[PDB]
Amino acid sequence: MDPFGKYKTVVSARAADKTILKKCQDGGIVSAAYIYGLENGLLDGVIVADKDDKLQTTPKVATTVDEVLEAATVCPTISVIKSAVREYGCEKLGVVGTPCQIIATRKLMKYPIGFRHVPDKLALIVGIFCMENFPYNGMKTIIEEHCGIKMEDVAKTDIGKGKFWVYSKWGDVKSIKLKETHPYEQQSCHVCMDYTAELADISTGSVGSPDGWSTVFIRTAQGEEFFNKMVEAGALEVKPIEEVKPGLGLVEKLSLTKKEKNAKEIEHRKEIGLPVPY
Amino acid sequence: MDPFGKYKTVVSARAADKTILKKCQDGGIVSAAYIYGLENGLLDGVIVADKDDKLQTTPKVATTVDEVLEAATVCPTISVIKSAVREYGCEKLGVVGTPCQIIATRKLMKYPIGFRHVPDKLALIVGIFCMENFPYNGMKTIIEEHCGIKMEDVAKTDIGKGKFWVYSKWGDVKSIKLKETHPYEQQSCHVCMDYTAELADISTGSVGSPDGWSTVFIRTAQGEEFFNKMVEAGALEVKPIEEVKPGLGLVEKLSLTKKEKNAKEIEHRKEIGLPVPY
Amino acid sequence: GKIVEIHPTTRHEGHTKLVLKVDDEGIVEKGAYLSVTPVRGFEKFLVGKPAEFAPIAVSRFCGICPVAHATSAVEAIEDACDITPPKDGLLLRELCGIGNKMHSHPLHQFLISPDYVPKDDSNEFIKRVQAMRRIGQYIVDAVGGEAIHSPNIKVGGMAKQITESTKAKMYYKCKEYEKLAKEQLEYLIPIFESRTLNDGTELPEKLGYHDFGYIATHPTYGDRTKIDQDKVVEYTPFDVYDKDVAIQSSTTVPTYNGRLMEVGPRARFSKFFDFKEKGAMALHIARAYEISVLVKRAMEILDELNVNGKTMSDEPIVGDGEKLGLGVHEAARGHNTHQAVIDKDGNIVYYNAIVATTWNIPVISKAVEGTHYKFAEHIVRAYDPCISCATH
Amino acid sequence: GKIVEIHPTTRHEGHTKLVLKVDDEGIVEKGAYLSVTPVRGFEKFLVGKPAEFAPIAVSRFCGICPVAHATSAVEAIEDACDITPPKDGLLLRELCGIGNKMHSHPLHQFLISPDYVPKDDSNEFIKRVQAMRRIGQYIVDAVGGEAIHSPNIKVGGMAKQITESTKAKMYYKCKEYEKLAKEQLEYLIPIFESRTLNDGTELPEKLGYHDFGYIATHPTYGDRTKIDQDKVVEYTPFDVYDKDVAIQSSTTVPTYNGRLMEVGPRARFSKFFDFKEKGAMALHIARAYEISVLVKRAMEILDELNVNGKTMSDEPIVGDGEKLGLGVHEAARGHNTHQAVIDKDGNIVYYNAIVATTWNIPVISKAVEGTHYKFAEHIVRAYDPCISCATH
Amino acid sequence: VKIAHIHLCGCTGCLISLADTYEQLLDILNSVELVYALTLVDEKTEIRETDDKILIEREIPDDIDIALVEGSVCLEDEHSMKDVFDARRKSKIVVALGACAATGGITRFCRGGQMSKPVHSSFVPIGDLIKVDLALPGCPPSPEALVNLITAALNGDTEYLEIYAELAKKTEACGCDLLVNVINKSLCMGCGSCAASCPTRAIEMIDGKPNVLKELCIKCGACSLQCPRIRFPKLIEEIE
Amino acid sequence: VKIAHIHLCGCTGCLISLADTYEQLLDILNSVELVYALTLVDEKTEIRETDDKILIEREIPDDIDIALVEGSVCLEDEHSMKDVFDARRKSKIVVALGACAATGGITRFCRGGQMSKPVHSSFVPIGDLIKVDLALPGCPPSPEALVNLITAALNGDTEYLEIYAELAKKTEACGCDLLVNVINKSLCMGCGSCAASCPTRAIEMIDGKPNVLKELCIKCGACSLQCPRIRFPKLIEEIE
Ligand SMILES: Cc1cc2nc3c(=O)[nH]c(=O)nc-3n(C[C@H](O)[C@H](O)[C@H](O)COP(=O)(O)OP(=O)(O)OC[C@H]3O[C@@H](n4cnc5c(N)ncnc54)[C@H](O)[C@@H]3O)c2cc1C
Ligand SMILES: Cc1cc2nc3c(=O)[nH]c(=O)nc-3n(C[C@H](O)[C@H](O)[C@H](O)COP(=O)(O)OP(=O)(O)OC[C@H]3O[C@@H](n4cnc5c(N)ncnc54)[C@H](O)[C@@H]3O)c2cc1C
Ligand code: NFU
Ligand code: NFU
Ligand code: SF4
Ligand code: SF4
Ligand code: SF4
Ligand code: SF4
Ligand code: SF4
Ligand code: SF4
Ligand code: SF4
Ligand code: SF4
Ligand SMILES: [Fe+3]
Ligand SMILES: [Fe+3]
Ligand SMILES: [Fe+3]
Ligand SMILES: [Fe+3]
Repeated sequence: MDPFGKYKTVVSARAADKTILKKCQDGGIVSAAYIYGLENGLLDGVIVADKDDKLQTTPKVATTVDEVLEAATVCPTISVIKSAVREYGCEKLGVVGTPCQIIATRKLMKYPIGFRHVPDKLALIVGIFCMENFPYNGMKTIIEEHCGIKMEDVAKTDIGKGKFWVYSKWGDVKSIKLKETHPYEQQSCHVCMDYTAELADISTGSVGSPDGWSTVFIRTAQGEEFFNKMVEAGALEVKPIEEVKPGLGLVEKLSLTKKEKNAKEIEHRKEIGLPVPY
Repeated sequence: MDPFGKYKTVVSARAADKTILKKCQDGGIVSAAYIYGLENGLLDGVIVADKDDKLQTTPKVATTVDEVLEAATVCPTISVIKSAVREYGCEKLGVVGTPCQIIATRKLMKYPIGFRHVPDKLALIVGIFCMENFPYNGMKTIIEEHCGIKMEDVAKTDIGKGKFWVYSKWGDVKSIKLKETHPYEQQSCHVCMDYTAELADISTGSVGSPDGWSTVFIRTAQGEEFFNKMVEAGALEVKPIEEVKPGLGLVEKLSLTKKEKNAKEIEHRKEIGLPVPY
Repeated sequence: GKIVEIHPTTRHEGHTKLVLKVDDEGIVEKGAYLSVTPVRGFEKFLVGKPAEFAPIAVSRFCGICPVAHATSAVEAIEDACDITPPKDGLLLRELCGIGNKMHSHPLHQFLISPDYVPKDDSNEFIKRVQAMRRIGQYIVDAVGGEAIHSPNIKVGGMAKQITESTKAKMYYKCKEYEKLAKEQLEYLIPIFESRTLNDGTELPEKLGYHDFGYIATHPTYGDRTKIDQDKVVEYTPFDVYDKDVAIQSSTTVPTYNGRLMEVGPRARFSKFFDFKEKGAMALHIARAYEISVLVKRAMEILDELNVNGKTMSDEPIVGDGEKLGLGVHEAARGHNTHQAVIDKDGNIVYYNAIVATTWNIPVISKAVEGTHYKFAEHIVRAYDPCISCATH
Repeated sequence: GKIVEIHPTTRHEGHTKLVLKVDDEGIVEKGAYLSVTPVRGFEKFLVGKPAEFAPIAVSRFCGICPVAHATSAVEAIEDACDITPPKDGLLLRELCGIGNKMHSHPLHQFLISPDYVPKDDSNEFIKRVQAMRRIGQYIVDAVGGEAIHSPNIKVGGMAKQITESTKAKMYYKCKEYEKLAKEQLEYLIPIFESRTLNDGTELPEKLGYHDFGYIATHPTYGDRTKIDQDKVVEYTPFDVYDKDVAIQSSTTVPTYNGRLMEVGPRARFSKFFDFKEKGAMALHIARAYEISVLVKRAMEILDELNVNGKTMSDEPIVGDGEKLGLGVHEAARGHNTHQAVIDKDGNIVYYNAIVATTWNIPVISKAVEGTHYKFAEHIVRAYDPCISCATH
Repeated sequence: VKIAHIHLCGCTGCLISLADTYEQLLDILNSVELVYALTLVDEKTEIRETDDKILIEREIPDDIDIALVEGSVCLEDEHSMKDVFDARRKSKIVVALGACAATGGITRFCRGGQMSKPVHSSFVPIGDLIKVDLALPGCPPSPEALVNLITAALNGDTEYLEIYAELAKKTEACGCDLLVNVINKSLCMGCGSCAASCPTRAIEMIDGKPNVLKELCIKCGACSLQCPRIRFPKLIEEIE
Repeated sequence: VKIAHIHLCGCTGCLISLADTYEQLLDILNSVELVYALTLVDEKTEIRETDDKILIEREIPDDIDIALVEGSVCLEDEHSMKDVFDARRKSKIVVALGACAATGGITRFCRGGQMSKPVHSSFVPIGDLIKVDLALPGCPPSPEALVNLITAALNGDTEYLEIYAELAKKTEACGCDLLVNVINKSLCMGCGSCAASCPTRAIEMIDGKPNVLKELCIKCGACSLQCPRIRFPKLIEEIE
C-alpha cells in the first residue's frame, strides 16, 4: 500500500513573510505561493475560498495580493475554473484543492470535453492534505453543541493530536475527542483513497512538521520549477523533513490509516452493489 | 387477419334531429349521442374538439347541448379526461377519440396509476374510424398548395372515393389524388393497427354507409344499453348495413388495407431495432 | 427504577421512539419522545429551485396533510413577493385545507379505534370514518386537483375554477358529512369522557397534563398577523434531551418566547371556543368537536364562493432577495409555518419549515411524565403525531 | 438542353442541391438552389418553453454563427417584454457578435481557398486565417462564455462582466488581427478583381448578376427600426420552384414588399459604404473589406466599455401574450430576424426565425442563371451559405 | 396471504391511497392478513426485560407473503438500510410501492445539510439494494391501481402483473422518458393521455405533442406507464 | 489513416470545434487523410451523364478508417437514414461526435410541425440505429478533447479511449445523471467540476452539492463525463 503517491522531494517549509505567517496557523505555503506568483507574473489569477462571517465558504478568482491575504467544510474550488479563464482572462491560473478536487482537476485536463481552452492555463495546482470533510451544519453541531463555542466566535479551527480544536476570537481554546465527530462526517469521504493530494504539482499540510511549518511534497516539473523559484527568491524557509519532528512517519501513518479504512468501505459498497469510481 | 375487432351489431344510422344532421356531413352519431345523453342525464359532460377560425383544435369539456352543437389533425382528447372528473365534477363522462385515443383510454382504465377516481366515471366511449392523421401544417400544404384553397375559406373537409375533399364556404368543392397527400402523413400513424376503433363502446364512421349516414359498430354492454335507449327514444334512424351501399365490404377492405400496410412498417422497425408497442 | 424504551411507537404516522425513565411502580419520571425518521432535507434542496416547485415539493412532506404544506409554502412566497391572492382563490384554498382536515381527523379516530372502540362496533365505526374520508378527499380532489398532493395550490391563489355543478355536489356531500359527524360525535364523546379503554383499563385523571401554552392563529385557515415570528426560535435536541438521546433526534425544537408550546385542535379550541380542559383526553375531544366546525365552515365558503371569480393573481413572482416571507396555516395537527426568501427571478434563496408535530414532540416528552409507562403511547396518540411532517 | 443536378454542393455549411436547366452550350436557363436539410423545428419546439431557453436553443441552429441567433432571440424577447438592456451590456453583446463575424469571414475565405488561392500559397494562407479565427473566437469565449454557443447572451443583456485585464488582452489581440486582416486583404482583393480561378479559368463578367434589392439594418449590430416587419412575408417553395423541386425544399421563402431580397456583407456595404458593385465577385470583395470594419468597431467598443457597468437589466421577463417582439441582427451572412410572443409567466407563446441564408437561397437560384453551369457552385459560395441556419 | 406495509423514506401517501378504497378497504383487509404496518397495527411486539431496562420493540415478522414497501432508502441511516434488507429477507414478494420506492421520485432531489441529521443526503429506490418483484409508479399510485395489483396477486394473474414485473427492473423515471422512447422514435400519436396522468401537471400538449415542464417533474413515472405506445399488452383488448 | 466528417442533423459546431485547433489543424490534417467532408472537400464526386440529365453527385467514399459522425438522425428523412447506414457500412470505426450524435442533445426537444417539412419530428442518436465504436459528449466537445481522441486513435491508445468506448453504449444523457449516479449514491464530494464543465451554465453549486437547472439542460453529457466519482481510470494518475 503506497503511502504518498509519486513525488520528487518532501521538505518542511514556511513562508518567509512574517505577515503571511500571522494569517496562517501552519507554514502558509498556499498563500506564499499565490502571492509570489502574482507579484512576479508566474500566476495571473488564483482560486481562493472567500468565507462569510458564518464560516460559509464561496470560491473566488483572486487577482491581487490583498485578496489572497483576505482568504488565508466543502468549498467547490473547481466550479470557478472556467470563469477564471473566460471573463477573468487568466492564462496562468493557480488552483488549490483537497485531494478529491485535485483528482477532478487531473480528470478535466485529461478528458477536457466541457473544458475548451482550460487545461493549458493551469500554471500551479496545489493540493492540501485532507482526512475528511463535514457538512457545515455537521461542523456547527461539533463546535456549538459538543465544544460549546459559537461559530461567530471562531477565529481558528484545527485538527491534530487526536483532537478537533476551536480557537475563539476571545482567547479560549476548546477541544474534544475525534471519535465524537465521526458521526457527522460527509459519508462520500469514506471512499476517498488520497490523503496527501497525490496528484498535485505541490502538496502541503500541517502534519509531519512542527507548529508554524508545513510538510510540502514537490511532485511535478511544474511544481518543482515554481518551488525552486520561491526558494531562490527567499520567499520560503526550508528544512529537511528528516530533521523536523514528528516527521514523515506521522504522515505515513495517517495516510495509510485513511487508505486502509476507506478501502474497506469501497469493498463493502461493491458487495452490496453500490457504485464506486473506476 | 381480423377486420373489425369484436362487436355485437353493426348498422347504418343517422341522427333523427335534422338540425344535428345539418351540422354534420355524415350521420352525426357522436353529436346525437352526446346531446341525447346530456338531455337525459346519461352523460353529465362530454369531450369535444373546439377549433378556432384556423382549423386549429383544442379539446374541451362540454356540459350543454349548445356547446356540442358548436363542436360538430390531432386533437388530444384524452388530455382533459382528468380535468373532466375533478374541477368539472363529471361522473358520467362521454369520451370521443380516434382508435389510438380509445386505445389510450382502455390502457388508463386497466392500469390507472395516474388516474385516481377516473375509470368508473367513463359512461360512454365513442370511437371514430381513422386511416391516418396529418400535422396541421402538412394538411395546410395539402389544401392550400395542392388544392389551391385558403384554410379560412374551408367549411367542410372529407376523405372518400379515393380523394381528399375541401368544401369552401363560398360553394366550391376541390379534390386531388390521395397519393399526393401521403408524404404529409404523421409517420407515427404508420404503426397503427386499428381502423374502426375496435376498443370503443360504440364506433362510427362514414365509410360503408351512404351520404348523410354512418356505419355504427355497437361493441360493449355499455354501448349497447346507450344505443338502445337512443333508438327507443327515436333519437336515431337505423337501417341494416346489409341493406345499404356500399356496405360492410368497403369497411373491411379499408381496414385490412391499413393493417396489412402498417404490419409491414412494424416488422421493418423491428428489423432495424426501432421500438414498437408490445 | 428502570429505563423503558418503546420503538417504534405505532398507530401514528412515521418513525419515533419513546425513551422513559420510570420508578419501581412504573410511573414515568423523565420522558423523551423523538423522531428517528431520516431527514429528507426539503428546506435545503429547495434552495436554488423556482418558487413554483415549492408547493409541489413540500406537499410530499406528508401524504396525510399535504394541503397544509402547499398552503403554507404558497402563503410564505406570496408574502415574500407582496402578492395578494384574489378573494375567490383564497376561498378555494381554505376550502381545500378544510377538505384535508375533514379526512384527517376521522383517519386519526380510525387509528386510535383499537384503544377506544369495542370490537363489536369496529366494522360499523370504520365504515363511518371511511364515508367521511370519502367526502373530505372528494373536496381536495375537486379543488386541489388530487386528494394526495394537490397541484392546484399555487403561488398567487388556486389554479382552477370549479363549476357551479361541482360546487353543488360538494354542498350535497358536506350535508351528508355533517350527519355522519353528528353520529360520530355522539358515539365517541361518551367514550372519551368515560376515561376508560375498551379493555376496561381506567385512565388516570391527570393523564397527559403539561404546563405549556398554546399557539393557534385561526380556527380553520391561518393568519400570519396573529404570531410574532421574531419570538419563534428553533433550538436543538441537546437543549431538551440527554446527550445519548439528543444525538438520535431528527427534529428541531421550536419555542415561543423561549418556551415550548402545544399546537393542534385543543390549541384552537382553547383560543376560539372557550375549551380550557387540560390533559390528553381533552385533545381527542377537541379534535372530535372540530370536525363539526370544519364542515360548517366549508358550507359557508360554498355559499360565498363565486365560481366565476378570479382565482390567480396576475402579480409577478418577483422578490427582493431580502424579505423573509411568512406562511402559516392551521394544519389538522396544528399551526404550520413555512418561510421563504425569493429573489428577483422568482427563485428560492432560503427556505424553512416549522411543522405542527415539530412543536408537539417536546411537549409530548413532558406530557408522558407523571403516569405509568403503559399510558405513554396513549398520550402520544392523543397528539395525532405526523413524524414525516415533523422531520421533513 | 439538359438538366444538371449537383448534389450535395460543397464548401459551405449544410446540405443543399442545385437543379439547373441548361441549353446546349451549358448556359443556365432556369436555376434552383435549395436546402434539403431536415427541419429540426426550433420555432415549434420553443413554444411552451421559458424565455431563457430561447438563446440556448437557437444558438444550436448553427455552430458557425451561433451568436447571431442568441442575439436576435434575446432582442426579440426584450422587445416583447419592453426590457431595455443596459448600455454596457449592449456594448458587450455587440462585441460578441463582432467576434463571431471576425472568425466567420476568414473561415469562409478558407472554404473558398481551393478555388482562388494558389496551391503553393495555401499553407501560409490557412495559417493566417487560423490566426485571425483564434482572435475572433477568443473574443466570443471571453464575453460570451463559450465561442461555440455562448451562454452569457441573455434576455436583459449579457450575464458576465469582463475584467479590465481581459479588456486589454482583447485590445492587444484586435491590434494583431488588424495587421493580419491588412495582409489578407492586400492578398485576396487582387485575386477577386482578377476574375480568374487559380486554375486559369476566366470568370464571366456578369457572373451572379441579379435584379433584387438589399436588406441591412446596421453595419455591425442591428436596428429593428430600420425594417418594416409588416412588409416581410414568408411564402412557400411552391411560389418559386417547379412542383417537383418545391416538394424537396426545406426552407420558407422570405420577401419584402413582395420581392426577394439579398442580405449579407454586400448588402451592408451598399447601404453604408457606397459599394454598389453587382455580381458574385463583389460579394467576396465586400466580405473581405468588412473584416476591417469589424475589428475597427471592436476596438471602438473596448474604448467605450466600462467593465464595472451594469450588464443585465433588472426588468422582469413579463409579456402580455400579444406583442410580437422583433429581434434583428446583422449576422456574418446577413440580416437575421427572430420574433417572439411572451406571456405573463415569461413563457414562449409563438416563435419565428427568418435567417440570413433563408433570404439568399431564392436569390442564388436566380443569380446562377445566365452563365455556364460550371460556375453555379462558385456563385453559391460567394453567398457564404449556412443551410442549417436557413432551415432551423 | 400475509401482507405487510414497510415504510422507509416516504410520506405515507401511498398507504393513504390504499385507504382511499374507503369502505372497500374492509373487504381488502378481509381478503388478506395484514401482519405488519406500523401506522395501523401493534406488530410484531417483542419485549426484552432486564434488570435495568424494559425494551418494547415492534419488529417486522418473518414469513410475509407480500411486502408493500413505500419510500426510498437513506444510505446514511443505519435503520433505513437494515429495514430494506429485512423486508426482502422476510418476504416472498416485494412490491416497490410508489415512486419513492420504485425510482426515487421526489427524494431524487435530496442533497443533505438539514438539521437535525445533516449527514442524511443520499436516497435511493429500493431496487438499487434489493430484488424487487413488482413496481407501482406514481406519486401516489391511485387506489384503483392498488386494488388491481392486490387482486391480481391474490388470483395469480401473472399476465396482468407483467407490466409491473418489468418496471421493477428499471429504477429511474423522468418526463423525458416520453421524449426518448416515444416522441423521438416516431411513435407519439398525440392522444394526450400522458398529460392527464401527471400528478404535478408538468405535461402540456402543444400542437399534438407532449411538452414536459422539467422543473415541475417529480420523476414519478406515471406518464410512461400510461403511454400506450410503450406498453399495450393484449389483455387490454378484452372489453365488456 | 483515412478520416471522414459525416454531418447528419447537426449544426457543424463540432466540426468548428475541430477547426479551433487553429494552426494545429494543418498538423492534424497531415497526420491523416481527410477523404470526405462536404464542408471542406469536393469528394467523392461521381458524374452520371445521360441524354437528358447530368447528375454530379458527392458520395461517401468506401474504405473509411475513422468516421466522425456529427448530428442526429431524422427518422422521417430518407436521406438522413441512408447516410447513417452508409457511414457505418463504409467505415471501420464510427465516432459519435458530439451530443447530437451521441445522445440526441438539443434534438431531443424536436417535435415536428415546422415548415417546410412539418413531418420531420423524430430525431435519434446514431447509436439507436448503428453500432458506435466511440462517443464524444459535449455541445460541442472541446478542441482539446478532439485532439486527444484523434491522437489516441492513431497511436492505438485503447486504454485512453476506453471511457469513450464505454460511452458509446449509452445513448441518453441528462444533468440528472449527477443526481442518480453520484449525489443519490453517497459519492458527491462537492468539487464543483461538473458545474465548470456545463456549456449552458445549468449547474449551480449550492452548499457543496450540484443543483441542476433542468430547463437549461440540453442533454449534452459533459457533466457526467467529467465527474471523477463516476469514471477515474488509473491512467489519469500518471502526471509529469
Ligand atoms: C477539510 C480539510 C481537512 C484537512 N485535513 C488535514 C489533515 O488531516 N492534515 C493536514 O496536515 N492538513 C490538513 N488540511 C490542510 C490544512 O488545514 C492546511 O490547509 C494546509 O496545511 C495548507 O495550509 P497553508 O498554511 O499551507 O496555506 P494557507 O496559506 O493558509 O492557505 C490555505 C489555502 O487553502 C484554501 N482552502 C481553504 N479551505 C478550503 C477548502 N475547503 N477547499 C479547498 N481549498 C480550501 C484557501 O483558499 C487558501 O488558499 C485539511 C484541510 C481541509 C480543508
Ligand atoms: C383524422 C381522421 C380520419 C378519419 N378517417 C376516417 C375514415 O377513413 N373513414 C371513416 O369512415 N371515418 C373517418 N373519420 C371519422 C369521420 O370523419 C367522422 O368523424 C365520423 O363519421 C363520425 O362523425 P359523426 O358524424 O358520427 O359525428 P359528429 O356528430 O359530426 O361529431 C364528430 C365528433 O368528432 C370529434 N372530433 C373531431 N375531430 C377529432 C379529432 N381530431 N380527434 C378526436 N375527436 C375528434 C368532435 O369533437 C365531435 O364530437 C376520420 C376522422 C378523423 C379525425
Ligand atoms: N396535520 C398535519 Fe402535518 Ni402530516 C403534521 N404534523 C402538517 O402541517
Ligand atoms: N452568418 C450566419 Fe447564420 Ni450559420 C446564416 N445564414 C445566421 O444568422
Ligand atoms: S476526505 Fe477525500 S472526498 Fe472527503 S473532502 Fe477530503 S479529499 Fe475530498
Ligand atoms: S391512424 Fe392510428 S395513430 Fe394515426 S391518428 Fe388515426 S388512430 Fe391515431
Ligand atoms: S411516492 Fe409520493 S405519495 Fe408515495 S411515499 Fe413517495 S412522496 Fe409519498
Ligand atoms: S401518451 Fe404517448 S402517444 Fe399519447 S401523447 Fe403522450 S407520449 Fe404521445
Ligand atoms: S412528467 Fe409528470 S407523470 Fe411524468 S414522471 Fe414527471 S411528474 Fe411523473
Ligand atoms: S453537439 Fe452541439 S455543437 Fe455538435 S452538432 Fe450538436 S448542437 Fe451542434
Ligand atoms: S463533479 Fe461529481 S463529485 Fe464533483 S460536485 Fe459534481 S457530481 Fe459532485
Ligand atoms: S447539466 Fe449541463 S453539462 Fe450536464 S447534460 Fe445538461 S447541459 Fe450538459
Ligand atoms: Fe505543522
Ligand atoms: Fe357515409
Ligand atoms: Fe424545519
Ligand atoms: Fe423560419
